[PDB]
Amino acid sequence: KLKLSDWFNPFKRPEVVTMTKWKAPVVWEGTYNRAVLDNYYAKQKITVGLTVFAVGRYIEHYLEEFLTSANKHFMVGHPVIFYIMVDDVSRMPLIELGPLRSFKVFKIKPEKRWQDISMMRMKTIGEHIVAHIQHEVDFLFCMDVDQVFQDKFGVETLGESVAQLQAWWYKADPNDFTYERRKESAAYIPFGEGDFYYHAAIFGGTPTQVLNITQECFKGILKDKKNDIEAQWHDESHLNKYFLLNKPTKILSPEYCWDYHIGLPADIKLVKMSWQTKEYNVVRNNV
Ligand SMILES: O=c1ccn([C@@H]2O[C@H](COP(=O)(O)OP(=O)(O)O)[C@@H](O)[C@H]2O)c(=O)[nH]1
Ligand SMILES: OC[C@H]1O[C@@H](O[C@H]2[C@H](O)[C@@H](O)[C@H](O)O[C@@H]2CO)[C@H](O)[C@@H](O)[C@H]1O
Ligand SMILES: [Mn+2]
Repeated sequence: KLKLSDWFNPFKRPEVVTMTKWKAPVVWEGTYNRAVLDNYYAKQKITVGLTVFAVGRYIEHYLEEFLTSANKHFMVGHPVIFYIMVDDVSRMPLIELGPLRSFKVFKIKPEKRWQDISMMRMKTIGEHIVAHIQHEVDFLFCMDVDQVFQDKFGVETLGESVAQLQAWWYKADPNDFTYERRKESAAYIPFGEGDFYYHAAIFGGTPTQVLNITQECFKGILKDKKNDIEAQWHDESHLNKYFLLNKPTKILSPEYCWDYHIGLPADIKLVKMSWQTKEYNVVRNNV
């Protein structure tokens, strides 16, 4: 009972892509009416869930910062449930959560190669969606732990299936995108194809859609393994292959996952989430 024109105005940001050829909106600062959305949603008594993994030193290095900022900026004004996946619960920080925030922690198995830790998330999120998340929330977001919220990340980002535009390529042409280019991988995307380059650090939608996103990405990750090949950018490559075949119903602008190392060009008006500086030497133990 909600139409796009009710809360989305592409004309507010005329200098940037605000609509896809499949009529899906790309939410940029200034184009959305959060107040109209907060009311509409408050009446449906929606609950928004957020999953975040932290295995190894990713725990001590980023979990607290992520959770403290999520608590303060994520879906404010609505019930939110944080789903924390760690390999060692003893090192999990218990920050104080505010109104309408609550959480739960699960201990998971730590995979050997950081590449599998990142890729296994797909299998695990799905298991939890079927087991419980599908019964506790209306929309779900799955994010990387190595980032922090800088401002309101609200209901204007909700949708069937939501994708995030990676900050370094939102202006590049598809043939410049770092898609997997080997036809031997399930993630393969031929030159001449592609809409955008999606970032794996943020994606979401209804539990059902996210269940399908992850199941499909994991089938793809498993297949490559049987074929002795590994996607160039792992799950992101698979995710991009997936969002190609199944266009997202909503796309978030780089303002929702920005990397300050790029600086801050005219297009990024109000950063809502920023990348943590990479510390691979400390947080990773391989390759
Ligand atoms: O040893 C590891 C490798 C990855 N991750 C998780 O997987 C996500 C994606 O990985 P990473 O941050 O290494 O990806 P990048 O954005 O740097 O490609 C991270 O945010 C973490 O939540 C983790 O917990 N432990
Ligand atoms: O290629 C996808 C890959 O990008 C990494 O970020 C790169 C960026 O692509 C590159 O153009 C720039 O020069 O350096 C960045 C590294 O700081 C992401 O970190 C990775 O997660 C993928 O999204
Ligand atoms: Mn990351």
